[PDB]
Formats: sequence, C-alpha cells, structure tokens
Amino acid sequence: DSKLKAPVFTVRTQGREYGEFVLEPLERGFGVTLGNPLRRILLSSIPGTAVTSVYIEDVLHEFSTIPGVKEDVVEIILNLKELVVRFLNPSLQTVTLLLKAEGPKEVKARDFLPVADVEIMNPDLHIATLEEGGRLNMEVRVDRGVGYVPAEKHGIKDRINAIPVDAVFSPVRRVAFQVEDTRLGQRTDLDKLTLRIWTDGSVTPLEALNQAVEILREHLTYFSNPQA
Amino acid sequence: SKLKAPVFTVRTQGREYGEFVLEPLERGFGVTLGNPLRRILLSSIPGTAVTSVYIEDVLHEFSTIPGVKEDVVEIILNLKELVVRFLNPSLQTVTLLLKAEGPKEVKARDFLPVADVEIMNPDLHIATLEEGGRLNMEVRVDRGVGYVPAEKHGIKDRINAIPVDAVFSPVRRVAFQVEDTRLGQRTDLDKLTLRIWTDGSVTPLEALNQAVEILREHLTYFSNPQ
Amino acid sequence: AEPGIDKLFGMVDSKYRLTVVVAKRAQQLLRHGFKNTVLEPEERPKMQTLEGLFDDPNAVTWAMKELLTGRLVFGENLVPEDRLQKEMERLYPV
Amino acid sequence: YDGRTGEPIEGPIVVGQMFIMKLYHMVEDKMHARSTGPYSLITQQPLG
Amino acid sequence: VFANPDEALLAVAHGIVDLQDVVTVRYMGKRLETSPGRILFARIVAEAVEDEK
Amino acid sequence: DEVWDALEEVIHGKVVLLNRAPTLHRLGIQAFQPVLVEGQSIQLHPLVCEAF
Amino acid sequence: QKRKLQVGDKLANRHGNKGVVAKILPVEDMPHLPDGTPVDVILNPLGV
Ligand SMILES: [Mg+2]
Repeated sequence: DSKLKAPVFTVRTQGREYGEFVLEPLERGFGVTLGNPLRRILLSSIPGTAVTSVYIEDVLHEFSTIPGVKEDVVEIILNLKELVVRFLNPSLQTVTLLLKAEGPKEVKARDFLPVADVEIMNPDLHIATLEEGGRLNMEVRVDRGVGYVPAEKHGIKDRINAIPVDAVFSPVRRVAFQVEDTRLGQRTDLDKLTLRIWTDGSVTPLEALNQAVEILREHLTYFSNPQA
Repeated sequence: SKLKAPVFTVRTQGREYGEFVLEPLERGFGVTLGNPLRRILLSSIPGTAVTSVYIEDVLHEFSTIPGVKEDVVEIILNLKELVVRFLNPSLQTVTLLLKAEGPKEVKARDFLPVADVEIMNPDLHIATLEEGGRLNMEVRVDRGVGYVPAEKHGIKDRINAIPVDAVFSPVRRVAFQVEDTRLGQRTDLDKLTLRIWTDGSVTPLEALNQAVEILREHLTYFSNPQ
Repeated sequence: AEPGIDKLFGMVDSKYRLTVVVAKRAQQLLRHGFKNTVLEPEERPKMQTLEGLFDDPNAVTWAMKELLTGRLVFGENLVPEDRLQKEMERLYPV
Repeated sequence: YDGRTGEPIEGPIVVGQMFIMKLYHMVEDKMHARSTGPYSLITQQPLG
Repeated sequence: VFANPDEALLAVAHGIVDLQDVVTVRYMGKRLETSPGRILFARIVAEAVEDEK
Repeated sequence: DEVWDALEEVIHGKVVLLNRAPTLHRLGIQAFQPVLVEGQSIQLHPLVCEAF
Repeated sequence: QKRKLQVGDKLANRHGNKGVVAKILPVEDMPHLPDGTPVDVILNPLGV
C-alpha cells in the first residue's frame, strides 16, 4: 500500500566518539524533515560537562605568570577548556579536580588526582610545562550544564582568587546527515537518512541521539491543550 | 533552570484559516519546530482530489466543447478546486456523474449524490451552458497526499479520459513566523506563530494535530537498531 | 506610522496645526490626570505590563486617539483662554 | 546547506578560508549617553 | 496549468517547478502566462495593502 | 532587575531622534520608537540608510 | 579586560573590505558544508 511500513534502523559506531545511524526507507522529503530538527537539537541542547572555575595557588588573576611555568594563566585556562570529563553518576552535578605537580615535567590531564565516578576522557591533554623549581597546585571545578555560558554570566568562584572560565557544555562536536535515493518495491522517490554524530567521548553518539529525540518528542506535546 | 512549558493559543476563524502561537521557547526552537511541521503539513496530510475526468465528445484536453463557454482546460481547472470528503474510511475511490442541459449554469451541486461522499463546496462553478449544449462527465476522485502531476500518476479509467493534476493536500498554504521574546532577564527566547490555510475539508487545527502526530510517529523509528 | 495618521492629516488645513492640537490636548490630559478624556472605557489606550494591562501613560497617544473619534472641537478664538481653564477646573477638579 | 531549514542553497556558494583582522575601533569605547553633567564656565553649555 | 496561485506555489514546494519557470496560472479570472515567482510577488503586494484589486 | 522593567514603561510610546553627520538634508534627522536591546550599538532600519 | 568579539565590533581583511559585526548566530543556524562543517563568517557579495 501507499502507507510505507516502519523503517529499519541501523547503528554503526566507532568507540565512544563517532556513530552512524541509518533510517530507511522513508517517504520523499522526510530525510530533511527528520534530520535537520535532530541536528539543531544535537548542536545546542545536549547537556554536558565543562570547566567553570579554576584556582591556581599564588595566582590572583588570569593576567599573570607562574614562576617556573612556561605558560601564563591565560594559556593554561585555554588548555583546560579542552578537558573532557565524563561523570559516571547521573546525579553528580559538580566535582573539583586537584592537580599538584613540580618541575621539571610536562603536566598532562592524567596528572589530576582520581575522583570517584569521574573519568578523564583525554589523559594526554597537555596543560602546562614545568621547569625545574616550578610548582603547579591548582583546583579545577567541573560543572554540568547545557549550551555556552560565558564566565561573565555565571561568575562561579569557589574561593576568593578563583578564575571563572567560559563554559561550553555541549558534548557534541559535529553533526551531519546524508539523504540518499533509496527505492522500495515500485516506489523510487524514497529517502534514506544517515545521521553522523561526532562527540568528545563523554557522551556516546547514541546517547546524544536518544536525548535529542526525547527533547523533540517532549516539545511536540506542547501542541496539545490550546488556550482558546 | 529549564524553561517553563510554553502556552499554546489558537486563533481560528471558520474552517479554513487559523493562527497558533507557542511561547516562550528556548532560543532557536521556533525554527526547529516550525520547519518540520510546515513540510509535513504541505506534503503528508491525507486528502482527496480529482485525478481523472471523462467528457463525452471531448478527445483531448486542449479541445473546446461546443455549446459551453468554458473550454476543456477551464473546466478541468474548476474541477481542481472541488473539495470532496469521503465519509467511509473503507471507501478509497469514487466516480462522480454529471449530466446537464443548456443554458443552465452547472454547479458542484449538480453532481449525482454518492453514498458516504460529501461535497464541501456545492456552490462551486463548473461550466456554463447555452441552448443545445451538452455536458456529460465522469470525474474520478481518489485518496492521497501531496501534489501529484497528471503526467506522473497518469490515471485513466476509460479511453479518452483526461488525467488531471491531483491536489491531494487539504492544506492550501502554511506560513510560520518566529519573534524574539523575553521572560525576565532571558532575552534570546523564541515565539512561534504558525498560520495554516485549508480547503475546509479539515480544520487547520485538525491539520496541525495530524502533522504533530506524523512527526511523533517517525521519532519512534529510532527505537530498535538493526 | 502612527495609527490613522492619514485621517489625522486630512482633518486639518495645515499639518502643523495637527501637532498644535495634539500637543495642547495631551497637556490637558496630563494636567487633569486623564479624567477629562472623551474616550469610552473600552477605548482607552493600554500598555502591556508584567502585572497586567494598565492605562497607557503616554498622553500624546491619548490625544491622537481622541482626535480620531471626532468628539473634540478645535479652532481659533473658540473660548477665552482664561475662561477655558476655569471651566475645566470645575468639571474635573485636580 | 541551510542550517535552519536543512535544504540546500539553490545555487553553489563561494566558500573559502579568509584572513580577517579585528580592528581597534570597538563599540565598547564609543557608546556614550548623558542626561546632565558638567557645564562650561562662560557659556554654561554642556561640555563635550 | 494551475487553477490558482496557491496550487502553483504548492508545486514549487514539491519541486515540480522553479519560481523562474513560465507556466499558466488562473489569477483574478484571467489565465495568465507568468512564472510562480511573479505570481508570488503579486500576492506579496496584495497582502501588504490588503486590497487584491 | 526591576529597573529594566520600569524603563520599558518609561519609553512606551516615546520617540528619539537619530542624527548622522553631516546633516546634508532634513532627512538626516529622523524620529524612531526605541526598542531596548542588549548590546552597545544602535540598530538602524535598512530602508532609512539611504536617507541617512 | 579580556574583550571578546561582539555586535558592533569592526572586522576587516587586507583587501579593503571592512564592516561591523551585526549578528552573532548559533552554530546550528550557520550554513554548513555537506560534511557538517559550519562556516564562520558570511560576507555580502554586493560589496565586491
Ligand atoms: Mg567540552
């Protein structure tokens, strides 16, 4: 019949950072109808974790340099904005990571002290270079949220000398969808939709996809009880 | 601090136009919701349309019937405007019979009544006749969605039948608008306004409900991998 | 464009006389606290506030809407300047 | 492709990589408003 | 050959024709020979002034 | 945050004059109804740019 | 103060093309390549 049956779903994944989700066969024009709303939701409305405040001992502001440390605080904070932290506890909202290093060494993201139900997804991230006689004792605060919150908005300081950090909470890095010409039976105008999702690893592409579907699904329930 | 659920208001006039406002929405969600719904409204809402007409003594669509002011093309254009609603879900295709004698003015109400079929606009003008004019017709009305050109489906019942473009969609036109709204110190919020024109067979609210249902049904396809 | 500006411009021989009429009427509305308005309660301008719809505080908006109704009389040498204020005070004490 | 609708732009577009400089003229150093303030000595007009 | 401007612009939505394609449209009782883009422009002006004639 | 709500009431109906130098003709000064916006730059309607 | 780009700031290239940022769009609104890469700046062809 003209009523096209339920499509077959197809999932292909490469670790925790890439995923391909194929949905075919669809009616003509439903590739863009379904793909784009998901892409917009994926790129903006997927909760994640970010560094929101960093405290470095003996440092008052971010416009200073640390003796024995090759980078200044501005460059260190830029490196911290690339840190990927995955909370294994759905109820966990905030965590403070402690780093205590002495030169001569190259301090990576794997130098943070371990925390319960917290995992660093990129231990090889380079934070600072320590020369002999240099010390780096800093506390990094990692929060959970959505979107992009500039440090001027939240202004989170765990203590007096803490430095607020612009937070980019979105775990999704890149989204693209491809519409191919698939044919079922005698109908040759059908669509094949392929969502390609790139994540930082804290949230798998499948988890991000499921959240995006739920966000769209919940928004569709706002058309139920008209106020007139 | 998740945003509160928006308020959905409907401003409907008659059975052919309506405005629906949803606010407040998170930034960018007016386009996220308006575009998918607009595409569904214009292409997926089920409807009925005339897909074929037979006129006695008429050979091709570019001829002219003697005794009738309108040519074949003009009569076909009038049929495209006909709104018919099937009252039986099992009913799939019907044929409407029209026989007229001049010099009357043929209207949609001149069609022979058929059970479980209702002509939404019986005052529609079909053709104008003069003394000695004859109009024998057999219009075939089907069920479908979207816009289908005559050359595509090519539906013909009997020899010398004239395929006609099938305007299945009951939604005539859709236009959605997004405006900036604020909820206190939140200034990047969105306000979605959706305006829907219909032929009257389905109310704009009925069409909007079907569009929202169609999108919801497709979101359940992301359920069982492989 | 101001609502009904085309109609307002057509009620006067000189466009600058409309400004004088509207500006003078707005001051009468302000001076008496909008109690002398010739607008019915269902015609009063409103402004959308967080609490709810309240009367518009802009008197130039009130004057323009009143002029469109046709319940105002304007011209030159209508009544003595001194007598007009005295009579208005009695009717709408402020 | 259009990020809002998902449909392609009807014609191919000249997309490339360009070097763009942020100039010293910023609206932060130029926005200014006043109600009342300093006045001149002789003419008593507002200062500039 | 379209019965009215809405039908012509519905075909544009489905990709049947482009706005720059010359077709036949029945507008205001006249069987015009124009493109949907020009019929769209006429509707734009009619709705802004709220007077089709 | 209630100050901004009160300001939205103060400017209701009022207009402001936008001026660009050099004022070659009288259309170099025009009155607009302000729409309070977040930012530091004035937003100008596209259709009044030729006159200004 | 660490100044980020904002509406009203002036951008220019080496070929005399200058203008002020008038709109900052979210990533999901910008035109993107079929591979999913959004563009960074949109320039009007009418300036050339
Ligand atoms: Mg991140």
